Amino acid sequence: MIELRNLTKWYPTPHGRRYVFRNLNFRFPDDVSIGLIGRNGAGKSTLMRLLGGIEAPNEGEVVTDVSISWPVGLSGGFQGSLTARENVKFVCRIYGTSHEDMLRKVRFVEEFAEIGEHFDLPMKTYSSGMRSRVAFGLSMAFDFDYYLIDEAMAVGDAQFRAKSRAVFDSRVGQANMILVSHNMNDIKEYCDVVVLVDQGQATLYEDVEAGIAAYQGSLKKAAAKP
Amino acid sequence: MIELRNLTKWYPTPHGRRYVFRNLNFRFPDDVSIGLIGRNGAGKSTLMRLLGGIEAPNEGEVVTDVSISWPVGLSGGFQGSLTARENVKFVCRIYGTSHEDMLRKVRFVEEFAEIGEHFDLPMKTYSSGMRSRVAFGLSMAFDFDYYLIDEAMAVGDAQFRAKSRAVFDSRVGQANMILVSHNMNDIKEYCDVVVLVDQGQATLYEDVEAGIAAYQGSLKKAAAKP
Amino acid sequence: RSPWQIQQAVLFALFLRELKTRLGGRWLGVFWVLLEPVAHIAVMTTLFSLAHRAAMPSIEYPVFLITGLIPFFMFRGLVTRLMEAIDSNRGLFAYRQVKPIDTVIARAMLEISLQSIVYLIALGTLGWLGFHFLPVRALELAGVSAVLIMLGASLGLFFAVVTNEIPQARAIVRISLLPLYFVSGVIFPVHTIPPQYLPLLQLNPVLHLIELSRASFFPQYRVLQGINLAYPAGFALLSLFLALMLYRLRRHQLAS
Amino acid sequence: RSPWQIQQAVLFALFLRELKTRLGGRWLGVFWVLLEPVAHIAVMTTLFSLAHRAAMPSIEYPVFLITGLIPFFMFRGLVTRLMEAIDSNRGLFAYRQVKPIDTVIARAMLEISLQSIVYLIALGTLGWLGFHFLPVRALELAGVSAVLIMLGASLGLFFAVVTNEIPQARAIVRISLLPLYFVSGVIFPVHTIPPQYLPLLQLNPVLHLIELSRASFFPQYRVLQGINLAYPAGFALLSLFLALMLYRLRRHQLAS
Repeated sequence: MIELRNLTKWYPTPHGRRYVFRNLNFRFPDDVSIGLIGRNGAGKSTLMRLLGGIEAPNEGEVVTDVSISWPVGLSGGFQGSLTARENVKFVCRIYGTSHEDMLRKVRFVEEFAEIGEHFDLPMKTYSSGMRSRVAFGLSMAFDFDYYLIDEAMAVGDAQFRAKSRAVFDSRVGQANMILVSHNMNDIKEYCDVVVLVDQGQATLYEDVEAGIAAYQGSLKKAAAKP
Repeated sequence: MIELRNLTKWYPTPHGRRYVFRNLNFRFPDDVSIGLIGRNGAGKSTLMRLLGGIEAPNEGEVVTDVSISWPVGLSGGFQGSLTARENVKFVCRIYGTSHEDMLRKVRFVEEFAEIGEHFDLPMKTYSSGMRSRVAFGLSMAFDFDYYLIDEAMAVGDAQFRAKSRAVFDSRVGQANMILVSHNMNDIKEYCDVVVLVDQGQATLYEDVEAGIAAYQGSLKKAAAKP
Repeated sequence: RSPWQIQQAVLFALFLRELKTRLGGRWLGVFWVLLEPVAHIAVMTTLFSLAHRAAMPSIEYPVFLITGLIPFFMFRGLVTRLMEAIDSNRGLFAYRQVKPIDTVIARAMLEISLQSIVYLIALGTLGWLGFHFLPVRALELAGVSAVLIMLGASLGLFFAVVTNEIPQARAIVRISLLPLYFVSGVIFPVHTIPPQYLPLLQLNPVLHLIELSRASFFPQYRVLQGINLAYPAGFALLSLFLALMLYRLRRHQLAS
Repeated sequence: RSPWQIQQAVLFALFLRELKTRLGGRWLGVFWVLLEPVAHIAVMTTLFSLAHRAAMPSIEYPVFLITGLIPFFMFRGLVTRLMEAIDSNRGLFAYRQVKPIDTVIARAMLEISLQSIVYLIALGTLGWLGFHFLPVRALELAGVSAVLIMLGASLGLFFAVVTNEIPQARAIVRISLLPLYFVSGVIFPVHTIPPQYLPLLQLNPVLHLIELSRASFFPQYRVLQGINLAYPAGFALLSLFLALMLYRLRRHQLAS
């Protein structure tokens, strides 16, 4: 149960306020997978950041009673000086995890990363793929009711892609995902409803193919404009 | 002519020195395209960085009489607080390029990037795609004898990828390329010889198909190990 | 999930985070945070012992210098580490349920605990050398120390909120702190300077706080006129109100 | 492509690169860097004018204070910005033909040029106020300034090479610099301190350099015994040789 009430997000620019969302009120459908689609720069990343708590909306708010994940695979929240074990310790300290649970989770993350001795090395001493693996592990760590994905299914090598897909299919049926992908096949496979974001407005389609056709028609109309 | 003489590179780990290369001496074939292939962690990326001068070898040296480029699309060499025009100007001063040449270099990068007013805005406000675009433009700005790619064909959108592919097709016949890609179709299309990296040793195959078969056999042998 | 509970949890997390960063990676930060006071002790004792003997033959130099130097060190540490709290953990606001004020108060409590430990250690090693360490009036000393701590934390928070998106201001306030070492009269007794420049020096709240702390710590210590606690107390209250108000106004803009 | 031309090009690029960072983006760093000396001049003139009049009735305070303060500012700036040169541009080492020594000497030349500008401006505004600004012996002053510059740059390079992969040392050398402000006798004439602590203070090379600069700048300035240029000159030469040798030994590890 997620609602955006009077959501108005804008960015400060030298030419004025660049409005991303203007008084946006929208209720997400409950206990279903959601595919967030739209044009480039339409605000899908901004909407996901607002949903995940990364960015606080200027006006209005996001009201939810279920756990909403941060963007999966986001390595920007880490500290370069801290190690992976300390980072996941701080992350589970945010959510008030018990000692036995966080210990096991830490062991689970260390097993999933398949990083080894570097697990005890700081984030700064990490590669992009290594950071992506760690971020994916901590994003799938907490049993979130909603998982936010923004092109995180194409990170890592082939083996990590297969492992992530296998674990994701294991999590299918136990949690709902909000996925932002330019590939419509992924939207068809992993989403039950479609939310199209355009001109600061969100439109809900209970049929995936109808929303895909609407997005393609919007793209054609934009391309036909001289 | 590119040669690695006594190249010994290791990684500092708490359990000792994680050696990547041990007394590696290898001569690259001249005026041909090279496909650097190998297993994950075999040492393709670090060898590419050694060729590009990003990281110096612990022992030995690299002797070259031709220009070797940095990893194309790498945004790690930029300054977040400095704008793209001053960044490419600084890179021009690095190679000692004349004022008129720097001007066009700047104009060429600005026209290829297709970014706009953000071209006068710094990289700390840039996204991943914007950084990839400006890095690609600064890479093509100089006429290198050898261009190095590590999965740089999957960056950007479809239009940017098509533009980069067309530019590199126009470039083919004027300069050489070392490509590190897991897709062997690109190796067959773009590379004339194959260099397989395994256990700190580099093996040269004048036939691309023979090198691909050797790498596949090595993968099968590794998978068959209990 | 009450707001106080999650606030306490994130404060404890942020607190130990600042600890790990401030203290050495090999558990060695206690060495330098104990070395900073003793060097100043040595140089001021070798440079101004006879001057203090000519000043007053009642209080020996080491205890009198410590009891003013450690509060000043706490004040300068509070200001310096508090003003840099927000622009040091910019990658930490990505997670929700966290705020910059949590980081600044975690740094404040870390600095308070470290300087309290240093003060207790200095008092212990002073009493181990046969000097006088027991405060005659400890409640007034505690109140003065609380006022000084609040003033320092308030000034640090004000400088953190105001000088966002302009680091250059943080460059100059340091050079504003160096004369404050000598203006406050922590090293030498203020009873020696002629009154011709006293009215300009009475506007320093930390001066009043240091003299009042010394008066409450020592038996029969003469405090000169116009060293009331009312002026630094009002300064601290007004600055704290202003800083909290400015943080509340620039709340969402601060975290980015 | 001889190494000298590419070295000059990368030096110019690094220099202007540093100039952009050190100076404000609004071209206003000169305002703060001109505010730094005048505040010290004001506080020392309002705090020690009559003491200097009692010291000697021959040289007025402002010029005597400037001619020692600005070289000390150059020295401390050289040390501070040179010790932080390598661990500030880690990414820029990705490009070939960059090296860390180019960064440290670009910062050194930027600091030298900026402090030379500040010195010329101070001399101009001193001569505009009717004081004495023209050096009586400029060649000896230039030689002393060159020796001081070489010593400062050498010490900065030594601290940059030695204290790699340990930032904490960079935290303590700064606290070593604060007593050096008073030890060197830049503020007050050294002729007043009793000889009982002179020899321990004769081991500071910058003290000898400052007195020799003042002697070469002023007509009929009395220099006390044991202020030979040989000791600071040998100190600077030995430190420069040691720092260059240590950098040559640890070359590839510094680049990382």
